[PDB]
Amino acid sequence: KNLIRSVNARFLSRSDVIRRQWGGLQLSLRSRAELRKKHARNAGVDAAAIIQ
Amino acid sequence: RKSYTRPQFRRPHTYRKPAMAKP
Amino acid sequence: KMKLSHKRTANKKKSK
Amino acid sequence: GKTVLSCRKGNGSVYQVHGHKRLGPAKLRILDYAERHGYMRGVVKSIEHEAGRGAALARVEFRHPYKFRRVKELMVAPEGMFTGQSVFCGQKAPLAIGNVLPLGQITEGCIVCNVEAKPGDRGTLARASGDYCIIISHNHETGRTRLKLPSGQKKSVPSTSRAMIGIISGGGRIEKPVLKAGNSFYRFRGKRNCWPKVRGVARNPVEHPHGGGNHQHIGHPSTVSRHSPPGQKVGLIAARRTGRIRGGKAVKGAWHPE
Amino acid sequence: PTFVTMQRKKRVLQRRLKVPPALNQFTKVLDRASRNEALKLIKKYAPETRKAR
RNA sequence: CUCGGAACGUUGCUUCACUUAUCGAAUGAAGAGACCAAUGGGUUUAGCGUAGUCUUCGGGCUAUGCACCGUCUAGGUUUGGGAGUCCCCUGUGGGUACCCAACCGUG
Ligand SMILES: [Mg+2]
Ligand SMILES: [Mg+2]
Ligand SMILES: [Mg+2]
Ligand SMILES: [Mg+2]
Ligand SMILES: [Mg+2]
Ligand SMILES: [Mg+2]
Ligand SMILES: [Mg+2]
Ligand SMILES: [Mg+2]
Ligand SMILES: [Mg+2]
Ligand SMILES: [Mg+2]
Ligand code: NA
Repeated sequence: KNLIRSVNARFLSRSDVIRRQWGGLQLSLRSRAELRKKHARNAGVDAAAIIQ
Repeated sequence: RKSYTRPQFRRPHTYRKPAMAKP
Repeated sequence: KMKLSHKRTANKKKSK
Repeated sequence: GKTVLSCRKGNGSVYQVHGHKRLGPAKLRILDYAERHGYMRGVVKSIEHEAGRGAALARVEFRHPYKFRRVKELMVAPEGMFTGQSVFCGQKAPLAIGNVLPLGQITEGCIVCNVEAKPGDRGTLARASGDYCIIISHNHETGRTRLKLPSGQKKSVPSTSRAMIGIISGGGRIEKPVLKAGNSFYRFRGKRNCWPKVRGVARNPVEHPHGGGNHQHIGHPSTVSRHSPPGQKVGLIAARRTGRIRGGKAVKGAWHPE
Repeated sequence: PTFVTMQRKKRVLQRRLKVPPALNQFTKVLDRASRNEALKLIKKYAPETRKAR
């Protein structure tokens, strides 16, 4: 009975989420690092275009 | 994992039972 | 390198 | 009809390179870790001549970066290379004739040779005797370097691609008249079976489009289409123009607006 | 070896591409503690062997 | 018959950015990237919250915070601290002049 309750929490009661959730689209560590570095380089290159 | 000091993989040597002399 | 280290330490004691 | 000579050569057979007595391909050393970060210092041990090549070749001895042994690379020697000269190859190599440096490290306006078209290709441009490339400019945003190739065309390459400082040795070879068919015979002995040359109009029509006729003549225009099949594509292939050039030689080759 | 390279590259291609929910649901497994409890119950009620039968 | 807009759902093309298909090189596939830290990952070492929104009432989902994954350095510059010149004879031999922190730098 406890096992049934536990597995229902993860799988049965979450049916709507499980039916809709797409997976994948995960970047590599090197790709994630490259994106982070690029954002840091171009961090504040647009401060002069802000009216405020 | 092991450590490989060579740039290409080569077949490891495994145990080889010798053939028996047939009648 | 040793000359720079001694000068840095001498400046430290001089400033303090 | 029969197969044209230009098509027959594609089969290989007796028209292949006379590679015997050649010392081997000439190249820069492998773009390894030492080149990408520091430098490798070698010594020029010998300057040697290879049949079929006008440029002199240099044997350069390096230590093996990972093993207790020597490497003994073989490169196209620039003009001025001498035995006992120290050759520096790497990111930190100084700007001097004979050294191999990444293009991004070389100042604009410098004269280079043994240029890598692709990083790590070990030298594919400006290799024939007396030839060189000129560094036009560097573009750090895209990491490219613009070069003037010996033919006059401008080409952009990655800045990590290497080049050798100087011009290829043995320049001025084509300035001396041959004066004899025999000298051409010896010239082509080390290259391939492509000499002497028989004109197409002197052949029979069975073996060449220009053959035959009661007068030695091409009876059709000699400018042929780019799309002509082999055997028909002889003469002036896809010529944009003909006749004596006057008022300036334009740069030949395909048009690359980039 | 080729089989080594392919089995690693297979995992990469499975993570880089877009996985539909039917296949993606199998990557969202039960937690470790509940998994151990479930397998303990399964082991307790394991089928009889050839000998015991 | 002619134009103006949503904001939803889908798309005929197309700019830019990307990388895993694919293609080109090079290498004895010999040193990639990060540690310098997200617009990342994580309930199978991640956890703690909060606010909405669902729940088969077990717990999720969406956001948003905090923490974990998560670690070090040559060299350059400046900030604190402690703690050990001598034999043989002017010359000779042996040896001591450090540690940590901050910024740049990136192996
Ligand atoms: Mg051949
Ligand atoms: Mg002739
Ligand atoms: Mg005849
Ligand atoms: Mg004909
Ligand atoms: Mg004719
Ligand atoms: Mg004539
Ligand atoms: Mg004629
Ligand atoms: Mg490799
Ligand atoms: Mg690196
Ligand atoms: Mg840092
Ligand atoms: Na005529």
